[PDB]
Amino acid sequence: TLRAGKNIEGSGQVHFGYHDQKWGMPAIPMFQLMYYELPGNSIVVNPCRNQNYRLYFEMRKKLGI
Amino acid sequence: ATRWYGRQPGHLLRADTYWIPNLVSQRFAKHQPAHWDGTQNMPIFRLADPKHKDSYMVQFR
Amino acid sequence: PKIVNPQLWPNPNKLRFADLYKYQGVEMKKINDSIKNYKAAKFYIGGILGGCLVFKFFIDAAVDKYIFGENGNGGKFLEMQTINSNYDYYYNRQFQRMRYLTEDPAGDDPLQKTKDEHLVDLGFIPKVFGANVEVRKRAPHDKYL
Amino acid sequence: MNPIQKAWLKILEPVSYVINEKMAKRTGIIGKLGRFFAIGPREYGVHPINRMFIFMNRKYMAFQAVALHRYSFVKSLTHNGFHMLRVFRHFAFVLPATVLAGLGLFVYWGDDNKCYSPDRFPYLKKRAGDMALPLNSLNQRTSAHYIEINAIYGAEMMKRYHKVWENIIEERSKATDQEKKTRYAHPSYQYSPLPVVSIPNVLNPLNLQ
Amino acid sequence: SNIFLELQDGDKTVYTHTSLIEESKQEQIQAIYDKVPQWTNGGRFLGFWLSMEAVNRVQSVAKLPIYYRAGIVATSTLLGGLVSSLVFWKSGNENQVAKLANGAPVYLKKWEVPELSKLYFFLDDDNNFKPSLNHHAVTQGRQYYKIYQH
Amino acid sequence: NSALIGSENQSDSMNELNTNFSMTYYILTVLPGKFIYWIYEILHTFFVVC
Amino acid sequence: MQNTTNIVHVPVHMGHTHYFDYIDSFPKLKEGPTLEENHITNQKILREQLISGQQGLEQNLCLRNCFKLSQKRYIEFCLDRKCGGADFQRAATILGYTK
Ligand SMILES: CCCCCCCCCCCCCCCCCC(=O)OC[C@H](COP(=O)([O-])OCC(O)COP(=O)([O-])OC[C@@H](COC(=O)CCCCCCCCCCCCCCCCC)OC(=O)CCCCCCCCCCCCCCCCC)OC(=O)CCCCCCCCCCCCCCCCC
Ligand SMILES: CCCCCCCCCCCCCCCCCC(=O)OC[C@H](COP(=O)([O-])OCC(O)COP(=O)([O-])OC[C@@H](COC(=O)CCCCCCCCCCCCCCCCC)OC(=O)CCCCCCCCCCCCCCCCC)OC(=O)CCCCCCCCCCCCCCCCC
Ligand SMILES: CCCCCCCCCCCCCCCCCC(=O)OC[C@H](COP(=O)([O-])OCC(O)COP(=O)([O-])OC[C@@H](COC(=O)CCCCCCCCCCCCCCCCC)OC(=O)CCCCCCCCCCCCCCCCC)OC(=O)CCCCCCCCCCCCCCCCC
Repeated sequence: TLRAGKNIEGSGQVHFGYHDQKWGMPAIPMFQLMYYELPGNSIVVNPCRNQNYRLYFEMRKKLGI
Repeated sequence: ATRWYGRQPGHLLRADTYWIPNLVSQRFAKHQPAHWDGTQNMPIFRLADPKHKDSYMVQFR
Repeated sequence: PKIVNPQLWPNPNKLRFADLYKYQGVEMKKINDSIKNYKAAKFYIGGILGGCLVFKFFIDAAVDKYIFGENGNGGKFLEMQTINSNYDYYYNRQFQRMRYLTEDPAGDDPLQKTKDEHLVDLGFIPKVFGANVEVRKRAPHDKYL
Repeated sequence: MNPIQKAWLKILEPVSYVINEKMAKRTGIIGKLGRFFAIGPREYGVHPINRMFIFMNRKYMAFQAVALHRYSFVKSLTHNGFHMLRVFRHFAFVLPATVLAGLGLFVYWGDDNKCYSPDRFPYLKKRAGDMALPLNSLNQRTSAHYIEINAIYGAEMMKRYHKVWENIIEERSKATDQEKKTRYAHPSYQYSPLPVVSIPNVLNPLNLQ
Repeated sequence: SNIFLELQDGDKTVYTHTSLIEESKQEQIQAIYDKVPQWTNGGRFLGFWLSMEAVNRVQSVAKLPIYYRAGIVATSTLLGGLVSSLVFWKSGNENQVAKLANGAPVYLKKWEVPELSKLYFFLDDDNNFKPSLNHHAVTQGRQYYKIYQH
Repeated sequence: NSALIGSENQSDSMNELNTNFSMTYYILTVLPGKFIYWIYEILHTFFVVC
Repeated sequence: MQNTTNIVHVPVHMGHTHYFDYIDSFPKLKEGPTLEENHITNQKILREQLISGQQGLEQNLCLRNCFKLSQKRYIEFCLDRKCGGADFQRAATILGYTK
């Protein structure tokens, strides 16, 4: 956020002013069943990317491969 | 411009064994073919946004 | 191999003090017992590697079958499926249009923009325009979301 | 002792002679230095890591024998061998399957070893210098085709521009000062000759082709 | 419906794909290829029944090694399915699929036959965002061989 | 913050007028009642889960 | 100003559920055809386009590639050099850029 052009006074996420805070997940089963941390490995490239390989199969036949 | 580009939601897999409701419900789900419509943004999964109806259980911090 | 001894102190007699000279041998005896197992496993491990080399040629043909398919037009590699219902799909599409139409207030710093007091002193008097109150923001086609 | 330590001794045979025979028995700081770096068998030379594997290998292997040594679920179905009523026979192959899956414990460790990581978001944060990125970074991308095709396109066309650039300079060299100052000039320009001066016509200042 | 067809244009042997045929007829073709195993499996039963009825009731084959008796039933089983497949195709089906392919494009070589579900296309903004094969990377065209007639 | 020692969360009701409409003698009447119900919730839980 | 502040231009309905905050529905959301229906619908367009829309295509592609140029003077040069001496307004009508 600093590199993106936003200078930061203070530190942390315990916002003293008029902002919403997000405390850490309470380490008790009640909250551990409703919530779970974001797994970065689940953010993926859309598989539509693989449909671009259709161009390759057509060019290969056009060139007689 | 940077904030705007960042709200364009990313793609998040529906597969989830961490939430016990999905751990059970997805065992009975039927995977149907998603026929390509000519785009690169088909939301065939859930979206990586806290306000999505299938991602609200995830903690974005 | 012979070890050089500075001879600063006399070593104990092996006959009178034998336990002091034993640990070295039992350590190598352990390693030798391990080597007997490494050698005895030459055929078991080799048979596996031989199977990997044979299995390698079937995987090559299955990859081409998986990617190119029957007639070189594409195989199951181009297939993609989903568990989302029809409502879930059109909900996500409208979720994309909403975030495309989700802006933040105040835009960027006007002080980082060209001043009207400066254009005057440069030779151009800007013309003041009115607000366009008749335009409605809408999302583009799905292909651009 | 192990073979690797014996190899060091053969290599350090002359060093052992200098430090032990000559230095170690000298007085003063030269002796303290030799007796300190004396060469021989290692005091406290055991390797705890190697010993740790041996312990965990033996402890986990005894668990494999218990989990794998089970009565068959198949043989208990006929009610003719050793098992008439076994209401939990369907649990017989749970631990064996669990132990066999342990062979992939290290092969599949972490996220990158369970998928093609370049298609996952964490891979990007690593290529950006372990820097946090917006979650939609995998989508806001320029076509890889354009980047590589345009790099070839631009270079292939520069080769054709170099040839055209030569014919233009050649044809302009045979042009009069009047033409090279009136052609492509503004209509409102009135040509006025300049004093003739000697200015070489060098294509490439550096002696290049 | 992903099926490659082999049609006879007189002396030529041409090839096509069901994806190149209207969906109204793809169902009629798929329904034909769905009745083949029931005619194949059905014929294997007769060849297995008639063979078992002969190697047992006829006291000339029953007085033979079991290996010879088992080979007849095994040979008659799959053989009864192949015969059923021929009667299924040759009767009125092999000629019907050819009729259902009337109007479809054909090709001289199987390698030239495209799968419509595998072709690349884009949504043309200049044509109401309709799907188009004539994408901005196209050069020449498709240029199939001919339209099938029967 | 009324239970914190040297609180620095001055924006969390520390510099605001915070009254209520509950019974007075809070630590003698209200606060014990919250602990009484607490003991009921946990005793009813132990007896049930056990 | 609040960091988690967003201005939305289309209606949204938020869920009134405990411990969760999300958009559960969009007012007046119509479910279009399924992916399998649009697929079949598109196959019919690609099929007719494959059989009846391939003749005279090489000429139209040259016109389309010429009209993707930056300046008009280069388009005219592209048409005269690559499209066999085609007219600017005559090609714009073929492509559908004329009113
Ligand atoms: C070119 C090749 C040449 C080929 C010829 C060469 C021939 C060489 C032969 C070599 C010998 C091969 C070894 C096998 C034969 C040996 C002969 C013999 O007598 O065996 C006795 C032998 C003696 O027992 P043992 O020595 O004491 O111990 C044996 C085991 O260690 C432990 O024994 P166990 O009995 O304890 O293990 C039991 C285990 C054995 O492991 C398995 O087999 C796994 C089974 C999992 C699948 C079970 C399917 C259940 C029914 C499904 C029905 C639908 C099917 C549809 C399938 C569609 C597929 C998409 O199965 C179970 O776990 C039982 C419980 C399973 C859960 C039951 C749940 C039922 C309810 C489910 C309801 C949900 C659906 C409801 C929907 C309702 C809607 C109507 O027992 C065996 O059978 C050994 C088999 C062990 C596996 C060996 C495999 C070796 C590797 C070979 C390659 C792999 C091939 C196998 C593929 C199988 C398909 C995946
Ligand atoms: C890579 C290659 C892969 C190849 C794979 C494909 C090829 C595999 C081949 C498999 C067959 C190999 C074995 C065949 C050679 C057998 C040669 C032989 O010597 O046998 C006679 C031999 C006679 O012994 P013997 O004492 O020395 O004979 C002295 C005198 O002849 C004794 O004097 P006798 O007067 O007392 O005569 C006794 C004789 C009497 O023999 C007879 O009279 C023949 C009667 C047979 C009637 C079968 C038709 C029944 C239905 C009739 C219905 C009519 C009424 C209702 C009509 C309503 C219509 C809707 O005994 C019998 O043989 C009767 C056995 C009855 C078997 C019934 C099995 C029913 C299965 C039904 C499903 C069939 C599916 C076919 C699959 C096709 C599609 C894949 O007995 C045997 O060796 C038994 C062999 C084991 C039986 C094999 C049959 C299958 C058993 C397992 C069940 C599998 C069924 C399939 C289920 C699949 C569905 C999921
Ligand atoms: C010649 C004659 C000369 C003399 C004639 C005149 C004599 C004097 C006549 C009296 C005139 C009226 C007095 C007016 C001045 C009051 C000034 C004052 O400071 O009062 C503040 C005090 C608090 O009021 P406040 O601060 O203004 O707040 C206003 C609202 O309350 C605020 O509203 P809120 O709802 O928010 O408040 C909640 C409410 C909560 O609701 C309640 O009121 C709680 C009630 C639960 C307890 C009720 C049972 C009490 C009696 C049990 C004993 C039964 C024994 C027999 C059982 C027989 C069964 C059939 O109130 C409280 O929380 C109060 C908590 C503070 C009191 C608790 C701690 C007291 C310590 C007790 C230890 C006693 C040990 C002995 C020590 C003796 C020396 C100090 O006022 C009173 O509590 C009035 C007390 C009246 C006495 C009631 C009967 C007591 C009987 C005790 C019998 C045992 C001793 C036997 C002696 C026998 C002698 C013959």
